[PDB]
Amino acid sequence: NVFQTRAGCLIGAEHVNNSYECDIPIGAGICASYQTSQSIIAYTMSLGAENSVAYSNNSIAIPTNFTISVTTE
Amino acid sequence: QKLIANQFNSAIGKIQDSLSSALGKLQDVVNQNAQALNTLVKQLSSNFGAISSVLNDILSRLDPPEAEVQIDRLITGRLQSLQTYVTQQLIRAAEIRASANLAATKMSECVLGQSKRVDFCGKGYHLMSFPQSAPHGVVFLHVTYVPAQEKNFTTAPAICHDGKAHFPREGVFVSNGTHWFVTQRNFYEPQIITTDNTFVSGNCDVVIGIVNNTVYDPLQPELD
Amino acid sequence: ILPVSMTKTSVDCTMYICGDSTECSNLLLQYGSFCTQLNRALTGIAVEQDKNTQEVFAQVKQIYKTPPIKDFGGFNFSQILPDPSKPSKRSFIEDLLFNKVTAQKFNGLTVLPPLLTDEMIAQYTSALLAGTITSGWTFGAGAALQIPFAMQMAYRFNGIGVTQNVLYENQKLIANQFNSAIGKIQDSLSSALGKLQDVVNQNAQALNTLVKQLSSNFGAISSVLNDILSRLDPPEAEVQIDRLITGRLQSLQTYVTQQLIRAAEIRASANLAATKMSECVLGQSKRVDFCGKGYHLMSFPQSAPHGVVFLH
Amino acid sequence: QIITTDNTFVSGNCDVVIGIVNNTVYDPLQPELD
Repeated sequence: NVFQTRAGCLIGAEHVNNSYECDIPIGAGICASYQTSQSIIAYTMSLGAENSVAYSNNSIAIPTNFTISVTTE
Repeated sequence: QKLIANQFNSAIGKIQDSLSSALGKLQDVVNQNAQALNTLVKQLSSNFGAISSVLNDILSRLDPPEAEVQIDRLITGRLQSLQTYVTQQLIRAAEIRASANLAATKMSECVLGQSKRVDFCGKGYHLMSFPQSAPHGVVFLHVTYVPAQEKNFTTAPAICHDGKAHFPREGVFVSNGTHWFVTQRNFYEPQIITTDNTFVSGNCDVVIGIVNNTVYDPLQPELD
Repeated sequence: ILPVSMTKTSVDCTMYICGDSTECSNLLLQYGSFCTQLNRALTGIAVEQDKNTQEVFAQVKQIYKTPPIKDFGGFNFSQILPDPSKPSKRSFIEDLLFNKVTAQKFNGLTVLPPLLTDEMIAQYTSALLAGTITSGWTFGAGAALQIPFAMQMAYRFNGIGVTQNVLYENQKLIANQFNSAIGKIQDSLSSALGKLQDVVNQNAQALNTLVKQLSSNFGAISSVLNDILSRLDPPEAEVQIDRLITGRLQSLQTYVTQQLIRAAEIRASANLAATKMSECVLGQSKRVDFCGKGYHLMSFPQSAPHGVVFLH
Repeated sequence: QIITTDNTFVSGNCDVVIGIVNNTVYDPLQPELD
């Protein structure tokens, strides 16, 4: 396979219309990953899942329960 | 209390599994410093245009006035290599210094004390932290409260009663769809509207969204 | 205004020092490791630019979106929210910044693209905006929780020690003062970005200096090594080429040393911007003068070339 | 706002404070009990 990009010409990877988190960065918004047989694919990364927040001039969400988390720095 | 203790005790177990399954920030400092040193040693066998990289060898095959113009090239090339290494080490020391000043700030504000600074002591609301030692570094275990399951509710800025507008002292007004309650705004715990929960200010005309309701006045039955 | 990144630049050390000359190439090997050290330094600077940009903008997990109805209790964000009416989906203020700030792939010099495109960075600034105006601080700490905007503003007022009835009794006035103040930013910018512009000027000055150093003689009989090789026999040509190698090495050493020092400045600025994003865009800060002057209510990010703009 | 027993709290006799003024405190909950 041959594909052409703002980052240059990429050989031996399959370009796809899907989007995922960035696995290996190529440049200019494209990433590459090993996926299904199993192959190297190249794709435009997605920044995250969309969420239209349920805003209204009289609506509020209150937490009913909590989590304690421990995190490492 | 028992639930909160169980969640905490459970969370520590996950840390232990994660570390026994990374420390890249520390490891790559050790790797960078080894690379600089091995590169210094490799520069010794370079010629810099001299006939040999060994001074004893130059001195074995040349007389002093010819040997010195060859040896001056090795001195020039090795000085250039040390000037390069010391310069890069000074620049790395400035990064490690900035990181150590950050760590001393997290020790002061996250381990001593509790911090209001958003995302300074890990994500979520900060509860407390614990230091652990590591080779050439430090590890902070940040304990944080994270609000979880949540419910949609109807809400209003103020409550109109005897033509007075009432505001909550320490909470938010919410409705289950038929009744009005006041609650604390990080954890759902509803209570009836009272003069102990509220304060008045002016009449009902000025507040943009305001809903008619009753405020309880708790001594009124106790007149009996 | 804060700088966040600078142009990822790479230089083939062999291609800079020597043209096609194999003679020059073979002499350059006698200096050993220097070209490997110079490439490691420049690629270290390069990957740090993407890291600087991620640490500023990639605060959010969801890509939050505003409702169809802009009913924020009288406050108006149209200047700062995205324009869907154009291919570059920047806000009006982001376009106004991008137009205001005002290719050299030659002697082995190369310019690598950034990882996030300008449209992805503008999509993160839009996510940070939409989450801030529909949930206040909560989308930083966990889930976005909706709340009516006049109540999120009543909490910002309590956060500075003014009782919340002072907002509700004055809501129209406060909304008018806010809507008016946003307009003056648009005038101030359309009428400067010197912090961002001089980072660009400084890097261009350094590259033009690398190119000018190629035509210097360094005491050699010529600055063209093909002319040297044409006019001299090997035992004289080599010492003349060894001068050009020495001068061109000293020129790269200078450039890379200066680039490492500048990278440390931009790194400090990016860590400051990531802290202001965390404490001023998420949350509300008690730290006097951290989030602009007066008592902090809230802030909005806007994207800019190689930087970020906070409206405090 | 007027000075009241719920706007204020007490601590000790008046002379403990270096600067103090004499005034009335209305005590509104008393009228509500009445």
